[PDB]
Amino acid sequence: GPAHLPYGGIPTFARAPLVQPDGDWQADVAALGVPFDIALGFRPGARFAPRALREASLRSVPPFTGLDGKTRLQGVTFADAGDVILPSLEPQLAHDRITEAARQVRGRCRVPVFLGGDHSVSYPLLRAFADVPDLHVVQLDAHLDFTDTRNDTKWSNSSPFRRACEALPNLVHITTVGLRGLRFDPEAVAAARARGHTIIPMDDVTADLAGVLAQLPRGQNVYFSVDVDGFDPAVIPGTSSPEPDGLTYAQGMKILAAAAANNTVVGLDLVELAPNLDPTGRSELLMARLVMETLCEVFDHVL
Amino acid sequence: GPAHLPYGGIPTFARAPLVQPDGDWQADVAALGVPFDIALGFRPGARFAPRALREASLRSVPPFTGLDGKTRLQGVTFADAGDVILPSLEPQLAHDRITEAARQVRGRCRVPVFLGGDHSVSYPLLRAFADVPDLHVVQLDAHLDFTDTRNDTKWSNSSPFRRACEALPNLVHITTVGLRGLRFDPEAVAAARARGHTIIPMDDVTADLAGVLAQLPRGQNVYFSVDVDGFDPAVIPGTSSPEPDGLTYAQGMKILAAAAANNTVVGLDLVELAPNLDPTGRSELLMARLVMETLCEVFDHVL
Amino acid sequence: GPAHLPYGGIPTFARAPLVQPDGDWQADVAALGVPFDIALGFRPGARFAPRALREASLRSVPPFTGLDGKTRLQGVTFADAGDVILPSLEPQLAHDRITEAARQVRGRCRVPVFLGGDHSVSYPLLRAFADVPDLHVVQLDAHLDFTDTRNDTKWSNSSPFRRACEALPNLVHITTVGLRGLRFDPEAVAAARARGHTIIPMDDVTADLAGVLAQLPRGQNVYFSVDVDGFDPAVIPGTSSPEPDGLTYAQGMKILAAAAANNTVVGLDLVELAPNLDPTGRSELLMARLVMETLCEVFDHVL
Amino acid sequence: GPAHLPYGGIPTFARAPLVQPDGDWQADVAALGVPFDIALGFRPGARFAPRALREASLRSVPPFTGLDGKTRLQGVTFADAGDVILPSLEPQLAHDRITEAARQVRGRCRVPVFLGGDHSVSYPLLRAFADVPDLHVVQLDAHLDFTDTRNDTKWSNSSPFRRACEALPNLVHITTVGLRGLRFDPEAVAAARARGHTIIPMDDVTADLAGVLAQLPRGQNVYFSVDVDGFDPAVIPGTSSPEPDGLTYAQGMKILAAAAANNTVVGLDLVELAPNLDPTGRSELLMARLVMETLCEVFDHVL
Amino acid sequence: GPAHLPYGGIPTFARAPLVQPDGDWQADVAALGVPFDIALGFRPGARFAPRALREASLRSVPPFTGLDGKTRLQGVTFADAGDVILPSLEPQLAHDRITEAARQVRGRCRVPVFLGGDHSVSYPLLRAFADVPDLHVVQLDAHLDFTDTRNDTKWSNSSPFRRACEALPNLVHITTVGLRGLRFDPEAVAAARARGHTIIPMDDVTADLAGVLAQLPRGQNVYFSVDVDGFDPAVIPGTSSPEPDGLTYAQGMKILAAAAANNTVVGLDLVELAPNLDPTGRSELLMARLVMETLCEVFDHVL
Amino acid sequence: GPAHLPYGGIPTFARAPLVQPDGDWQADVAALGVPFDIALGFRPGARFAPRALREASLRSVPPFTGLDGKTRLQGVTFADAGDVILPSLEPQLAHDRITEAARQVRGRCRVPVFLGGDHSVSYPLLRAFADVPDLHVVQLDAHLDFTDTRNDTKWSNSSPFRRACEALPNLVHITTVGLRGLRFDPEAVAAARARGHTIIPMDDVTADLAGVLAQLPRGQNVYFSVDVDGFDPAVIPGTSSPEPDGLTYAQGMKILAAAAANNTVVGLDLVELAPNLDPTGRSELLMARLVMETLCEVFDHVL
Ligand SMILES: [Mn+2]
Ligand SMILES: [Mn+2]
Ligand SMILES: [Mn+2]
Ligand SMILES: [Mn+2]
Ligand SMILES: [Mn+2]
Ligand SMILES: [Mn+2]
Ligand SMILES: [Mn+2]
Ligand SMILES: [Mn+2]
Ligand SMILES: [Mn+2]
Ligand SMILES: [Mn+2]
Ligand SMILES: [Mn+2]
Ligand SMILES: [Mn+2]
Repeated sequence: GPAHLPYGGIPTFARAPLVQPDGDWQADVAALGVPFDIALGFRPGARFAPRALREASLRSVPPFTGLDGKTRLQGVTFADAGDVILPSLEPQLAHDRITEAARQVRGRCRVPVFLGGDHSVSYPLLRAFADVPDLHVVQLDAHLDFTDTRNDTKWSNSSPFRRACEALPNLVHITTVGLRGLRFDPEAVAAARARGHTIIPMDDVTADLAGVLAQLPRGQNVYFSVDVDGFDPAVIPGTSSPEPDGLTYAQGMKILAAAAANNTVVGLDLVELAPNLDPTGRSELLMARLVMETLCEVFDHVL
Repeated sequence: GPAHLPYGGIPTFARAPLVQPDGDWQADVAALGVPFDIALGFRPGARFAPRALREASLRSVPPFTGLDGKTRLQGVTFADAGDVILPSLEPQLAHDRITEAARQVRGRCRVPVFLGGDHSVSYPLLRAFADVPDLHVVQLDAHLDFTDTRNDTKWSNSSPFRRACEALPNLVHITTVGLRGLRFDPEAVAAARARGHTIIPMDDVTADLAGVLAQLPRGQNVYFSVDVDGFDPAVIPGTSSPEPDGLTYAQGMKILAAAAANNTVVGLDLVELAPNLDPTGRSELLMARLVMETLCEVFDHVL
Repeated sequence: GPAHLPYGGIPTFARAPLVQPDGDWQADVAALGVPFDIALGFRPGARFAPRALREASLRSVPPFTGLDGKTRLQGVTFADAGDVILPSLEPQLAHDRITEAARQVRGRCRVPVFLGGDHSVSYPLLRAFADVPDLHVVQLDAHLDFTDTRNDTKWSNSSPFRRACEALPNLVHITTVGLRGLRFDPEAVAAARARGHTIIPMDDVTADLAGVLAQLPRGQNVYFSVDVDGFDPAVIPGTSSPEPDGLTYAQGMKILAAAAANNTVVGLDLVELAPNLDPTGRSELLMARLVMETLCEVFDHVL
Repeated sequence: GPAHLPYGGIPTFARAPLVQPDGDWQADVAALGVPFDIALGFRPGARFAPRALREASLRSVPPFTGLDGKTRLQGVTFADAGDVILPSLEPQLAHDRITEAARQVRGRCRVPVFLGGDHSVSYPLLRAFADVPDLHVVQLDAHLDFTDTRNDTKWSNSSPFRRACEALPNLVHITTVGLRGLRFDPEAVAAARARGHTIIPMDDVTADLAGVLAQLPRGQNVYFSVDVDGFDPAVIPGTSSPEPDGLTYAQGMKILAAAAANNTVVGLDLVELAPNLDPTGRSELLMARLVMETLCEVFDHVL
Repeated sequence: GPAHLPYGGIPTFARAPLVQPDGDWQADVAALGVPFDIALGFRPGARFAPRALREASLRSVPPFTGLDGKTRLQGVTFADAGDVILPSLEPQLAHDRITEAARQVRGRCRVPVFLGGDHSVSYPLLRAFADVPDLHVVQLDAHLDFTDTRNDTKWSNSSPFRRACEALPNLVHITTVGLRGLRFDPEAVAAARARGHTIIPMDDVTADLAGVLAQLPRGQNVYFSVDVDGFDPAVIPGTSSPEPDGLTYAQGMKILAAAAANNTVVGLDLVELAPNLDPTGRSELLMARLVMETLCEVFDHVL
Repeated sequence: GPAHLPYGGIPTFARAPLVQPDGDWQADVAALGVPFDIALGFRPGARFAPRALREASLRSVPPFTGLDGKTRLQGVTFADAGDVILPSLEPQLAHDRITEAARQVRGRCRVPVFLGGDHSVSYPLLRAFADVPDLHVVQLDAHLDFTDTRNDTKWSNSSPFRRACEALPNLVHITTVGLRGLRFDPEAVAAARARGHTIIPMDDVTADLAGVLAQLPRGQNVYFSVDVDGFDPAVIPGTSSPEPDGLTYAQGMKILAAAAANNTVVGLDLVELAPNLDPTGRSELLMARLVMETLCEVFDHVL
């Protein structure tokens, strides 16, 4: 039967069938959107990312046969659980709904994909992984986001991992790659190091990418958290707070690919994408491809 | 329970359930998108209209309780049959697929709603109504679109009604409102008048709206065709070929409301919306509402 | 001496001197910004409105000598009290800071001008007018915004006046002009009416403007709340939720001028402007002028 | 044979042949661009107007057969003399080249069309009409532009007609229609009235259009100067300094149409268009049409 | 004498004199535009590329004297034959129109430059080179475009070279550089390899550029086909289907320079530029320079 | 107490207090804007750079505590002297206005930061340093800008350093880094080499950055002139005339940091930024950070 072109059809992630978080379904991969962006401190727009990512994903429908002739994502079923129904304001309630939906989706698929949304969504998302022993997080980001309080709130996008670690004793380690910028929260940096978290500045990646990959976890349960601002603004300009000299698509993917080949990937979130800030549309196209390519790697090497 | 905000959830028309054109379903209203825009002669973009209209319709989910406290479209069911699976190029094939999908959708609902796409789609769309006795078309448009041949083709968006008439002996009358501009195809104008069509220049709408409403069909089977460029460019700038001094949203709606109150409406199409040409987004927001409001009027006078 | 062009100098409202809300100063008019937009339910951007309005106001620096040769606002002093320092999230805290800043600014000027920010800011702003006997509000808006709860919160931009009335027993009446749209909260409309509020649909403005002006308050203490979406989207497209067929600039100005001529104006807010949604920049340019022209009218008939 | 679509071919005004200002040629209508915008005091962009107007004119290639079957501009020949070769800065030099080019094109056609450029170009342009006895100017503008000095210069866009009158004793009268705004130069207004110029505020057009048309010249030599900001910003947003409540396209055309039919038109300029400020592209499309329609009126009443 | 600034004058490629494809002229270089984009399967806009490239080329008017003092293209004459007059739809007719214009232009210049247009134009363009013995094509592209059928058509932008080869036995080899992405048509890859085509993935360019250059043809008749999406989207975002990690301008230019210095260049096309997808305008500016710089390289080694 | 988010408050550079150039104040660093862009020869917009840079700097408010926990700019005071009041046109008067304001600011701070404005402003800015012995200029630029005459004027942005050298014999040397492009003014290049200026093409930076840094001055009075187009267009697209393959943010900064470490920095200007040409906003965000980071470097090596 004929297939739709990218501009045709209802935009669901990877053109997957639509389902309800608490519905009677099962799939290898399931996507869930979290259109929440009221926690960021600069330019809004990430609330539109889930829809933009779904639309851009229509250019990356699995499976994929590479130039080398190998096919990946063969026999991997997909489902789109829609978006968490968010209230207006009421961050605490939003968090609870996000965690609940994440729990349900996680219990019906092998690898859940969460589409943000500003980075604060990673906190309630991680709460749905409390039963994962020695849970590790591999985070691509220009920022650490391990802050306690910022602008009189505990729920900003600058505090998701700090909030997660205090709510999840099983979250034993975080590896953050791509840090750069003129300013860092000293209390957050100290608190992270105090917990043994691995901080890898973008300088480390540029100097020796092989060494960075060597610093990644091995044989661990890993949750991926990809903040699009970890990538260079020239590559992905569509984000609220860009920082120059970031990861190339290739570098970020190489890192994800490496971790995926040596660990049990329990989930992934893609946050801070701001479609409205990139009229060329390349930001959502490249990031949608990033998610799909990461899944390729995950299923091409899973235990 | 909780309801999605406009920016949340998968965008299906009016948040209706997704169905297959020839699937086992039935509803009062069914939407079908036709993301086809390679027939226009100027600025492309209408291929993205169905999707933009679905997204915009999330701000107009039925039913509607107005300022007067009365509700419209209460109990009226909706379905979104997706988009016609179009080929690349191959206009003839695209036409056949459009007619077939339109037929199947028509037989499963009371009022089908077609989202273009450039105006050329009205031709294959109308072929699905070849069985309607004394079929009348009420067309809102700045242009006549009754041209025989243009730029060496019979399938341009300037010929849909000419192609429709020579193919449908049951299409006995066309009422076109909003015509304006410096250039008009003399052959098309003569041909239209010769077939007994009613041509109402925008000047006449401005001079006396009440008079124009009296020129509309009465007690006939009517198919609505709304070219967004019939509306003033200041109101709806998102379109390929705008013409100054057009219909206000109110005037166009008054015409549709009047016609819907005195005839049996068999279908409606909304064509030529170009989301990419209006960065303010008002064009799609207003046209999604126009479709929903027209439906309110149609179901208010159902016999 | 030489004067800056609109593109030169630091942007302060009406190019007025910068002051602190609780500083030692006095002026006839004082502007205060509230860059808060996390309570709206659709498209963000109003957090940038205060800044855009300041930049745009440089095109409207007082006093003004009209075509007739007369001068308005001669000798009327201005001050820009900057913006309320808002936290991230924490709506209740934001509300408290807004009310405190408003009180301070009110106590140091004759007419305070508040630049939003989504419409939810009108609630904390009004709390600063608790000592105004029989306070009346003249509201220009496409929406009523008198809803109790919406999307599980009491602080959305759809509830500012409901929250205001319950917090301020002195707020005895609201006149809302410009209402239109397919959907209204029946409870909100009925409650407003049951409280004696005056609802004037845009249809009435169109049908008989004189009749509308006749419904405006007389000899009352009036606070002006101008929601830019009250204006037609063709005129002011830069707003989150546009509704077709709205107020022209002239009509809205006639309404404000009429009220300013017969009442004691205690303050004015300009909300819901979304600069990011109008790349032509006409929305902020026209709205900044509206504020300045409104002040011209106010000071022309002050007692 | 086959004709180019609007997006095809080299963009020359009305798709007329290209020629040199001082070349060997003759034509009824000749276009000359003046990409000069360093004299305006706000937002740049008019330097690109000539090009945008040329591109937009491809939508309006003469002749035109209206809905009445009657054809206009039949037999009228067109030519495009390109643009004046302007230096960087050096306004005095730019003016001299503008006048010289204007003189050369004037002597080679019946009706020259000048594409600005900011309004200051009207001055050196008018200097080319020194030999026209009792020259009258019909100016559509939101501003008077009869200022002596502004921001320490005599050459701004606010002084073209002031400069033109003091350099051309044959320029006996000016009728300005569409004036509006909060500020007017009292010295400029007084100076204009002193010379007996006619000032028609936009309110007069709104209150009584017939009274306006009755004030236009009859049987005079007329030069048309159309500042696009005379039109409502909702209709033509692409301009540096928009002012609310202006001329609708139809109103502006009615004025130009009346003057065109009752006088000997010796020239016309279209200034202040800023394509970069209207991403919908409707500003250039509508203004290119205005020029062509004005020409239809001019040659439709030739003696 | 005085010369136009980039925003001045009629935009012709390299500001060259305008000529007709079948006119009496002869130049070393001749540009021909093909504003055709209905064959691509995603985002349209390439029909505007020829015009955008012409305008952008005004920034690179030959000849060019570098920092070293050496001048290039000195004495090399240019001509702009306008654009192929295309019909609406009717791809077959369009193909014929294109081949004919290409034949005419090829016979009047030494090196013809074709401006696309989506990549499907390369096929009818190549048909004009049937008499070139052992024709080789050096293709810069992220995609292979050697597909047989896609979305039910043989004429999409994914099939130009497949169509060219089956119609031109003299087209004995293709070298494609820059390939990348998750998906490749296995049937197309196998068909290209069976014909002995050289496939050079972007990976090899990044791994060893020297080696890639050593793989380029030598002493052959070469036709250059530059798909802008061969370049990294960060550099050239203006294109329908971008793929991350592509050629820098420098790398792509180094490839073209090497091939131009060791072969007899018979022509070149520049396709898939989408000006509407890059509001910064760098895409057209850099791609116009690419054509001019490639020409510098070409004529520096002409025998 | 609480601090403003980036979108909050009046936008002054580094959120520093506003002062008058000749007022009674003193600060370590002082900013002065020069909103002048009528001298460039292509795309306008730089007149808005000073405002965009100030707004963007709110994301880089000092002091800065880095990842290492060390703090820079601690105790270093800032001030914003506003903008030079410029006339319309009248370049010579503007030049004088600029030089005087610059001198006044210089006498009240240690390191002045000048925000352009097209590159021509560097000339009048440098005249303010006529009292500095053996003044050296380190210029980051894609162009040499040492041209005598261009487009019949001596004041274009292509002549600033040429104008400065002939007016300031104390300016004994200029080191330009990042030069690239197809065209260079042989006259300008010769005049520069004659005076012994050091010319470093971008190729040199790419080939051996360490070698470039060894060519920078030591123990000299240095003025930094940073033209944003010296950076790669992919990184900083917001500029009038971009050139492919330029400096990465890191490279440009490495050069600035090296010169600041062993030289007495007397000032710095940031020119040619065009906010209107980069809708993603990254251009102003990155260049504002560049200015701030450069100051960190400067005050880290004060004698
Ligand atoms: Mn983050
Ligand atoms: Mn981040
Ligand atoms: Mn139409
Ligand atoms: Mn139509
Ligand atoms: Mn409101
Ligand atoms: Mn509202
Ligand atoms: Mn004017
Ligand atoms: Mn004007
Ligand atoms: Mn390609
Ligand atoms: Mn290709
Ligand atoms: Mn420069
Ligand atoms: Mn430069």
